[PDB]
Amino acid sequence: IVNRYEKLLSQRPEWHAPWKLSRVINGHLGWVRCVAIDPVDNEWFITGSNDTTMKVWDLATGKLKTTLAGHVMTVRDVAVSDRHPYLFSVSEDKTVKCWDLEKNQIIRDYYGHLSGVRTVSIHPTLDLIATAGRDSVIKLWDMRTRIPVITLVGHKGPINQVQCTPVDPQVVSSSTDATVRLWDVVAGKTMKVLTHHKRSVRATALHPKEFSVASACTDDIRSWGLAEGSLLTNFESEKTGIINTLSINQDDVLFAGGDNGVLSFYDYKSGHKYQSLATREMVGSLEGERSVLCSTFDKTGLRLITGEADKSIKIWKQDETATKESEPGLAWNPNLS
Amino acid sequence: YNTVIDLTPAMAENFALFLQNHYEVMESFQVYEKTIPLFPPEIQYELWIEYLEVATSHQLSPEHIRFLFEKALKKTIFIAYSVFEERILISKSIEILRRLQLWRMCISKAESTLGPSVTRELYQECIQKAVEFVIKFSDFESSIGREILAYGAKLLPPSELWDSFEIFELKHGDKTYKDMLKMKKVLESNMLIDSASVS
Amino acid sequence: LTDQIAKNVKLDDFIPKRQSNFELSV
Amino acid sequence: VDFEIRQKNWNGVREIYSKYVMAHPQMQTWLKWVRFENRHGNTEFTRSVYSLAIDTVANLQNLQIWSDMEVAKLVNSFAHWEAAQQEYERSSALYQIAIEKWPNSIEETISYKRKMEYETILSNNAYDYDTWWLYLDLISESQTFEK
Repeated sequence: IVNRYEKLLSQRPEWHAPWKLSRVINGHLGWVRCVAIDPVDNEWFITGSNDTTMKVWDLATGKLKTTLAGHVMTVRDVAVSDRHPYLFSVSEDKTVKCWDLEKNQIIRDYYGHLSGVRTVSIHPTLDLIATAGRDSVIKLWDMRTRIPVITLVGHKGPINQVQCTPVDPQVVSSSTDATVRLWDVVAGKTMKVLTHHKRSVRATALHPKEFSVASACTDDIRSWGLAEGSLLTNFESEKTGIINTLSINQDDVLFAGGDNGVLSFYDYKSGHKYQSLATREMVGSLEGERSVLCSTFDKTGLRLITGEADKSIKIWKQDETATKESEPGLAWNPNLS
Repeated sequence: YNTVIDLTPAMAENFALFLQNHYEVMESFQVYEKTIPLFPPEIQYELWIEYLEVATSHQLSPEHIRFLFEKALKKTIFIAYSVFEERILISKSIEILRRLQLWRMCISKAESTLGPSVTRELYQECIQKAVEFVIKFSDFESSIGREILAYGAKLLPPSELWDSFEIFELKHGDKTYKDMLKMKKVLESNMLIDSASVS
Repeated sequence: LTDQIAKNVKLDDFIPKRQSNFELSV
Repeated sequence: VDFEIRQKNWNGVREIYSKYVMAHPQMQTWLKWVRFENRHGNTEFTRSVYSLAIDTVANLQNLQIWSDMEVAKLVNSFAHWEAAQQEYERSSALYQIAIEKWPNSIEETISYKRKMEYETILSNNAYDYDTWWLYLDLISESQTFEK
């Protein structure tokens, strides 16, 4: 096995650049529980929240365009279509509500979950929403007729996070019973399980190119290849967890938000963790309220958006000075996992 | 004889005594080196006490014997060693003693040998039957003399009729007030209360 | 029988495939 | 292995220890390996696989996994046991590669003591200065300019 360890002292990864804090946007009155940004014009967030509003911010200036209210209890999640001009948001009152942007109103209510709904995603080529939450099944909503065509039965626990992809394995989901399934829809059943993680699997993301999926866990953040449901890599992470979120990028940066209030960026290829940051919590807050509840990257790949339990959004910028000058991070001493 | 070593401390000391009778001296000390690598901190002490008393008796160079106590150290050893240091650096020895009541009593004695001032200082280390000793040092401390007198109060209150005679003597010494004195007897009475309250 | 006994689990499924080479292509 | 000891299989137990140390490059893996042999006796086994230990340790040593104190205990233990094997030129030869690779008739009485005094490792400032008091007294009593 030592072979394996000799190899890891060669390749010596991919210099990436630091990050820092460009901007802080207050204005929500609760925690900020999801962010989702235009797949087209990059002018605007849309930001979930725990006061049940959803405010639409402006990317460049940081001003507030509008408020879409219209939920009773907290909104967990949002998604914005590419093809359609729609916006599905979903909350914990058990309801998955389409929106229509052109008029800024609600349109279709999809319906039938037994209990609160923690995640939506919007399949790319088919016109289908997919959703799931504490019921432990993943429903696949047809969009115009509102029928839940198919229900993916499955795990043994709340479902934290659902992702869609164009070829097979079409739908991928992770769940507090510590798996991650890879679903084959028409068949209607699981095509593969990846069991490794040790406790709940709390986040995921899809490499926007490489066709694989980062799956966090509590304290150890693996990747996985699709098609085979390989293993691929294992990011060097001591216990910094609890990992709330992942975000991949176009340059193969990886983000990961902690609840201890630490941003942890990685290279994707490697596992090398090349930067950490204490997120200055806030004015009058409570040390527990430093944490990070969501992340995403704009469409350019150069700007970071996160919400935080202290009722605010922060936007992080990729500092250009860098190169090597005195750039380097933690300097690559791969260890025995 | 060494053929035995390939395959019994009494035997060892005996053999070293042979070479001592032949007065090979340094060779003999070597034997004690070869014994102690064997028997570990138990039997090795049984070798080591005689080995120290003897080797110190021989050369009587600082660094070599200093090192020898260093090897040695891993209670009486501290005393031999300290006895060495005082008459061949002194403060260094005081640091060593600094490094159980009888041991506390000694250090204080050697510090007094370096002069008076340290000894009052020593007691403060001493506090952490011992109160009788801290009282024994404090007695001539403030008694020959404010932090020390207040310390005398703190110690007298630390845990006693003779001590009452002491505080009464300190009050009587002034040509320092009946009020503070009655307050003192009141506090000691409170100590009688906390003592009687104990099961 | 060595294969019959533990048959399912096998070590090649613990072992990450980009540890050897980065750049393995997907 | 605690099984195979309850068989004979003194062949196969080595096969185990092979798999074990090769899949666990750790000190007391090797030390268990050898303490085994020293229990079951074969000296040409023992020495030889001591060699197989030290050539990999030093060989891939650059690869950084083995900490200083590990290497040390291998040195002191295996060399010390070479002194137990009555090859002293070989003992201090091994030792010699170590310190090399790494940062009337009582004349040899002084040379053996002075070499062992300098041979005592000294990490730090006061530790090396304490050793300077030892070897200087040894030099004093017994390249006078280079010392």
